[PDB]
Amino acid sequence: MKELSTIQKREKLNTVERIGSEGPGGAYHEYVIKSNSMDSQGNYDVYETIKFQKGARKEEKSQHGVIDSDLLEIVRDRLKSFQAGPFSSRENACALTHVEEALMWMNRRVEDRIERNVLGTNTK
Amino acid sequence: MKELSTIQKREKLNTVERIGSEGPGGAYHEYVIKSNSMDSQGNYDVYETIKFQKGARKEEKSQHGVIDSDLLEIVRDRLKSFQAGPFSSRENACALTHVEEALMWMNRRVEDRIERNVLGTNTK
Amino acid sequence: MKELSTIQKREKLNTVERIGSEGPGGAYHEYVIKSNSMDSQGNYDVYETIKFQKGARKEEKSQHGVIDSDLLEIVRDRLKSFQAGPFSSRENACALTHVEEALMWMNRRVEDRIERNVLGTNTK
Amino acid sequence: MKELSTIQKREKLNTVERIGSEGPGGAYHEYVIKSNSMDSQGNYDVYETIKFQKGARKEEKSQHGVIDSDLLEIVRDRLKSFQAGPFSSRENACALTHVEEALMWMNRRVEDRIERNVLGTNTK
Amino acid sequence: MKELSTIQKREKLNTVERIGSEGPGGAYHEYVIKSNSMDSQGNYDVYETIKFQKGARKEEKSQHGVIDSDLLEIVRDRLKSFQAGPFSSRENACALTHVEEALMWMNRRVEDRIERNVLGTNTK
Amino acid sequence: MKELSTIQKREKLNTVERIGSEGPGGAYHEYVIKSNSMDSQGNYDVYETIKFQKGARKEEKSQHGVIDSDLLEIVRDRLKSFQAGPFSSRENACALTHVEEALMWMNRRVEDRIERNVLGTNTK
Ligand SMILES: Nc1nc(=O)c2ncn([C@@H]3O[C@@H]4COP(=O)(O)O[C@H]5[C@@H](O)[C@H](n6cnc7c(N)ncnc76)O[C@@H]5COP(=O)(O)O[C@@H]3[C@@H]4O)c2[nH]1
Ligand SMILES: Nc1nc(=O)c2ncn([C@@H]3O[C@@H]4COP(=O)(O)O[C@H]5[C@@H](O)[C@H](n6cnc7c(N)ncnc76)O[C@@H]5COP(=O)(O)O[C@@H]3[C@@H]4O)c2[nH]1
Ligand SMILES: Nc1nc(=O)c2ncn([C@@H]3O[C@@H]4COP(=O)(O)O[C@H]5[C@@H](O)[C@H](n6cnc7c(N)ncnc76)O[C@@H]5COP(=O)(O)O[C@@H]3[C@@H]4O)c2[nH]1
Ligand SMILES: Nc1nc(=O)c2ncn([C@@H]3O[C@@H]4COP(=O)(O)O[C@H]5[C@@H](O)[C@H](n6cnc7c(N)ncnc76)O[C@@H]5COP(=O)(O)O[C@@H]3[C@@H]4O)c2[nH]1
Ligand SMILES: Nc1nc(=O)c2ncn([C@@H]3O[C@@H]4COP(=O)(O)O[C@H]5[C@@H](O)[C@H](n6cnc7c(N)ncnc76)O[C@@H]5COP(=O)(O)O[C@@H]3[C@@H]4O)c2[nH]1
Ligand SMILES: Nc1nc(=O)c2ncn([C@@H]3O[C@@H]4COP(=O)(O)O[C@H]5[C@@H](O)[C@H](n6cnc7c(N)ncnc76)O[C@@H]5COP(=O)(O)O[C@@H]3[C@@H]4O)c2[nH]1
Repeated sequence: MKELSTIQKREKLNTVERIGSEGPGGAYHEYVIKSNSMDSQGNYDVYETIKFQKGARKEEKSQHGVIDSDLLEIVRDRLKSFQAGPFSSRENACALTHVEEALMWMNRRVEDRIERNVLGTNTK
Repeated sequence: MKELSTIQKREKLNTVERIGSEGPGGAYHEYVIKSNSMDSQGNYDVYETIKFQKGARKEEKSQHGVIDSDLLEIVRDRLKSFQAGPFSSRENACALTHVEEALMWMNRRVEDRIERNVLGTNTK
Repeated sequence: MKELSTIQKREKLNTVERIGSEGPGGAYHEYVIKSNSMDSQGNYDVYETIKFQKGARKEEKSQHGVIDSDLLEIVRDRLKSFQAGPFSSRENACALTHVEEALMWMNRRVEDRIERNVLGTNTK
Repeated sequence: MKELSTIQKREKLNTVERIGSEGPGGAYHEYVIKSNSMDSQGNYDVYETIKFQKGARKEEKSQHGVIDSDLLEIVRDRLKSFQAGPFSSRENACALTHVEEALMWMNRRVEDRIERNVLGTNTK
Repeated sequence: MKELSTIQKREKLNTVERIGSEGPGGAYHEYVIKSNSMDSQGNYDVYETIKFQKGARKEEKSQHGVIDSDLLEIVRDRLKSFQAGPFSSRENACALTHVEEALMWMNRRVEDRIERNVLGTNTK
Repeated sequence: MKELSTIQKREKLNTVERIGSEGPGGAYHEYVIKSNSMDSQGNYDVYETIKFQKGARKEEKSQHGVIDSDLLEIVRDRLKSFQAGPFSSRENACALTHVEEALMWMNRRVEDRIERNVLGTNTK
């Protein structure tokens, strides 16, 4: 189906699913994170929807939402916090460095698209 | 301020804020992503809350929520989609490799923790 | 020759040679590491053959042997040992991180091939 | 025990064990790779030993053996061959780049040591 | 135009400009660095030209000059100094690792071109 | 020794030399790059000085000059050109990616300092 195959294979808290159809650029713009667990009453402990910006912000017709950069900045902030606290680890430091370099490349993309004046249009 | 200082400085679609207080491990467990734009009535175009798992999933008193690798798996899937579509870029390729290596390091944490019998406990 | 061109060009303890013919996947499955030095009597100081698994382990026809992740795990263990000991270095630290990321990618390969039910088969 | 905890968790062909005790720098200098499979007589399908250089090469009393870059050069050559063949993969490319960068850092160590005149000597 | 589009966008000390014509390999071989500030007289605080080797050193007619690894070695030395000094930062440490790895890859290029017996020639 | 211990050891075209004294932050602010070869009168074929910014630009009293990121942007531009031309190489591609990531970390430093109000001051 549309349940994501993840790099983590054991002890997974949640599954992630694509919602809707492929949209601009070939990607999905809505996802659900839902728990692999249940309460005693049978509903999901976790059922969170994430909508991404689909179409440009400057247009009302567009689905306004989050961008990849926001999620990574959240994860970065939490990792910096965890490293400053009592349960730090070398794995956290390595993950954090990769998260920040991914963030830098995404920012490199936005800036390149500004220089070429293509930010916000459906063009390579 | 609780607004996060992000790597991206220009043309930001959204602002990210920590919500609540630092808790287990020294990290925040809820964040809000909100638009830098507003609608006619003056309401936000995007006002998205993300809640993270706080406390072990087995326990009912615990706040159940997402984990960081879910967010990165979403971003990873979207980057793979974009790279297969008409708007690919070398910047995407580098961001994607870093996102996957961050995911691989996070998995390494879970596996080390399983090996040491500390998964799900407040211990290094 | 079939001697391997190495990244280290100076003060090399040993030379490495490819042994045999290429086979499955375009690769060789036996190697010899021999010292660049001879003893008081003229015999080689070091002469190791390393045989790799050739064909699936589950088939009786196969040349059973080692796989690359085994060698890398040995090197990882030795580098971690050296870093915990009195002769640590930053060069060791950089090497160690790359060896671990190579292992993580080799394992990604294994997990992908299991997911697609192709592990142990001659299929891309 | 002396069994190494590896990054790979599923479908492991072999196990690696440390042999003996700590030597110079805090590392072990002999390892065994043995299959997780056995023949009819209960003998190992694979049992191979790798011995590392312990003590400087010139001193003749030293335990002469392989060095880590020899193993990494083998793995690098095999990965290059696989990438040229029909069973290539992106995981192979990422692993190969990391293996090569580990080799480049191992050479850098050697070159610094030659420069500081401390090669072959038990000195940081 | 002729001005380089740089990764740094705010508080830039200087501008970098391409000088002259496209040359061997498709690159430019003269660059100019000039301050974004000017003095009381209206003259530039900085106006520095860097010429690069265009053509082989052995031939007299060719423009003798610097090579890129020279510039990176200077930056590496300065970064090592700053890391030993009071104004170190994690950003400096990451930049330094990348500069050294870029240098090592430039050294791979030199070493390979030696081995294929093409160093100093206009050949792929 | 004010001469630089470089990563390339063979077939070097130029030598790089420290000029002047240790300065602010513990680093050198002038360097000379000189040809290993010779002009018939005996002057060096290449002899070029690069002076770095020492002290803040606004202060007239400072030594005005180039900054490290200027040199890396030149090298980046040359690497991108070479990769678009007939003499590309995989070594160039890796070198270029590392040069861009070093530049991004240097810009990450400038921004952090701006944020904390220390840019242009002698403080972390
Ligand atoms: N102002 C602003 N700041 C940003 O940081 C930013 N990041 C993305 N966007 C814009 O959001 C809108 C929603 O994206 P959509 O999926 O509809 O189209 C996207 C998507 O189909 C595709 N694409 C390819 N790679 C990526 C990528 N890495 N991130 C986002 N979109 C990508 O290429 C289209 C145009 O991208 P941008 O040209 O970045 O403009 C987008 C677009 O206007 C931004 N707008
Ligand atoms: N089954 C399962 N699979 C996972 O992948 C996973 N990841 C986290 N958890 C558990 O979720 C719960 C919520 O985390 P909390 O913040 O309360 O405590 C966490 C947090 O305070 C801190 N910590 C340090 N680094 C990290 C990190 N990278 N990710 C998460 N938590 C981290 O260290 C505590 C214990 O961590 P785990 O020992 O992984 O167990 C956690 C915990 O039981 C998981 N549980
Ligand atoms: N159980 C198990 N766990 C492992 O970790 C593992 N790693 C490899 N193998 C299997 O060993 C046997 C020996 O490899 P051979 O060279 O004949 O064929 C290999 C080889 O020709 C080629 N190949 C391509 N890339 C690689 C690679 N990175 N490592 C090994 N083989 C590779 O692709 C074939 C199939 O690979 P796998 O599909 O991984 O199955 C192999 C095969 O059955 C494993 N088997
Ligand atoms: N000629 C030559 N070329 C090489 O590439 C090379 N690599 C290692 N050696 C020498 O092999 C001998 C066996 O190592 P031992 O474990 O006894 O001591 C080692 C070991 O205890 C420790 N050490 C710390 N980090 C490393 C490391 N990365 N690799 C090897 N040894 C290391 O630090 C000691 C001295 O290292 P070198 O100073 O390189 O000399 C060694 C030593 O004489 C080499 N000799
Ligand atoms: N002795 C010596 N040691 C070095 O480290 C070195 N690095 C470069 N050179 C030689 O300098 C001269 C000036 O370069 P030019 O632009 O004219 O030609 C270059 C240039 O057009 C192109 N090229 C492609 N990638 C690169 C690259 N990464 N660095 C330099 N030149 C490159 O490919 C041509 C041949 O390169 P080399 O084959 O390395 O020989 C060069 C050449 O003789 C060197 N010479
Ligand atoms: N406007 C502006 N844009 C820039 O990109 C920039 N980069 C540097 N500078 C300023 O140039 C001046 C010359 O540097 P100096 O060596 O005297 O002091 C420097 C130097 O001694 C030390 N330092 C530590 N790490 C670095 C580094 N990576 N690059 C440069 N200097 C560094 O820390 C001091 C303060 O650095 P900044 O706080 O960036 O301010 C510098 C300084 O005012 C800049 N000014």
